Amino acid sequence: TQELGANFENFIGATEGFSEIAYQFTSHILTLGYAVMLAGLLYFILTIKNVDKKFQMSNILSAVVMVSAFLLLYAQAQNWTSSFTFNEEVGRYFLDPSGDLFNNGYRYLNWLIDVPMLLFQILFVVSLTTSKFSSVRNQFWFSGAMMIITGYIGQFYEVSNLTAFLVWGAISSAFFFHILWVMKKVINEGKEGISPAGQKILSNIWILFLISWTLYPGAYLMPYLTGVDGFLYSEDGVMARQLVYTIADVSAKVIYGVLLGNLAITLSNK
Ligand SMILES: *C/C=C(C)/C=C/C=C(C)/C=C/C1=C(C)CCCC1(C)C
Ligand code: NA
Repeated sequence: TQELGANFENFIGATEGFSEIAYQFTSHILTLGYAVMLAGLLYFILTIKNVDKKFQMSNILSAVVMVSAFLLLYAQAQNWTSSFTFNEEVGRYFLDPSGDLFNNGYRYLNWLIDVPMLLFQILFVVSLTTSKFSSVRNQFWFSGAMMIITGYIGQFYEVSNLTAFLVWGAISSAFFFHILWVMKKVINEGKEGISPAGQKILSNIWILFLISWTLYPGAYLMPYLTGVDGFLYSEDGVMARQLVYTIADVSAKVIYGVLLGNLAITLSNK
């Protein structure tokens, strides 16, 4: 009974350990993660004036998302490098008992904060038609919260009880699907009576949103996408997971933000 190695990162780090390659790669990707968020922060601050007053709440929410993301992805970065330490004897990086162990808490918290704000911010750029601001807002915020919370629970049982890991994953996925359903409704109403240039950008937003957000359940499941014998159940699934999460974060926060800025600007022409 391995006791030291909560989550799969730890488990691997206690038993098999991490190649130089895996350790350093994961380090660097996480660093890139928070690097980009800091660049994002400056971008959204610096360009706030490029959109009409009435859209600026979207730029604001982007900046604030960037602040949270910088701070917590930085935390996550340092958490990674501190949780694992080199052993000359075996020539790999192993879970360090004198460190704090790898904690998903940082990222998941980032999600809890950022998800409501990301979902909200589009509603300051598009107009609804038949739907009510408050209804969409409440739907987003609730489902957003539930999705992240259920997932956070699930994540605990990842080593100890896969069956629960997945059932919580599934529950979370149900909330995810509702968010997709609502966001699609929003984008369609947002398209009504704007210029075709604006409808084009909204189309791209939908696709970015759909893809980027779907990366998350991917990275969650990543280590088990090959069986318990198979190839991803390894420091490789760890590498993959942290790569996909990072890609997702950048796309769903920074790029999403950029596109909305671009949408606002076209609405700022007709
Ligand atoms: C900026 C961060 C964002 C937009 C995070 C989004 C996170 C999710 C959409 C997570 C979704 C999950 C599932 C749908 C199933 C597995 C558990 C989660 C939380 C990873
Ligand atoms: Na170390």
